[PDB]
Amino acid sequence: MRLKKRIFAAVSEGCVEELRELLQDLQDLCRRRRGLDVPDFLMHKLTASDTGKTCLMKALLNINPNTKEIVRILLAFAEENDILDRFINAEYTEEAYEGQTALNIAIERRQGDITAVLIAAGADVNAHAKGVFFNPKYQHEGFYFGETPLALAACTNQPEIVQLLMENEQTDITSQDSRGNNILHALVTVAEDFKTQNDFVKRMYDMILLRSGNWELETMRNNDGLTPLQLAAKMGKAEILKYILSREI
Repeated sequence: MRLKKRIFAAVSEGCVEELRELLQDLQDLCRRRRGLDVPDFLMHKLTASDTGKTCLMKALLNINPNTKEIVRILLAFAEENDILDRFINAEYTEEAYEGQTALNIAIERRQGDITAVLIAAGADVNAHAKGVFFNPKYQHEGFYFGETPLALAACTNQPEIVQLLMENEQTDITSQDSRGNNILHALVTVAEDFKTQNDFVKRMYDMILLRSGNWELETMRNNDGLTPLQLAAKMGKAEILKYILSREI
């Protein structure tokens, strides 16, 4: 057998027709003697045992004109077999990329439409990865963004995704990461004294506070005991610091 490898090949090239046929083959196989229950059996067939990469992650890492349809098929298949939540929330197991999920891959790759579907279909909007991105498209691998989907969308200037997540009451907007940083501390780390970005970060900062109403984001302290303003002062970032101060009046 090479069913698993065929399925990874199909989602990677975007062969929608072949994928449907292969997943019918996989369904048929469930009836046969196996050493696992159906959900563990399917998850193994759909997950590289090596790295923990699922075929959903493989699909999002290889964007092509058929990706949205292939994502629909994979989620339908998982849902038909009662493993939708387990499948969509699977995490990389390879140490370097530990904790990365389908949802992080879609956001970093700026796939807003797919991102909305992944969230509605049950992707954990509070999941934190502390490994680096696997094969990121736009950001450096070790890009620091405050370790949440909301903070990832904000720090990469994707305000429609930030708005979608803030409307979702499952999202923990005041979450603090392994540094004790909340989304505003994260924005402070991404700010710089430029002119080409000297817009998006402060606009995002303002939009998050205005739309969330979570004013306490400004007064909560990270592990070094620093509010976002004090973090900007510690980092010697004059411009975002003057922006934050301006909020006082």
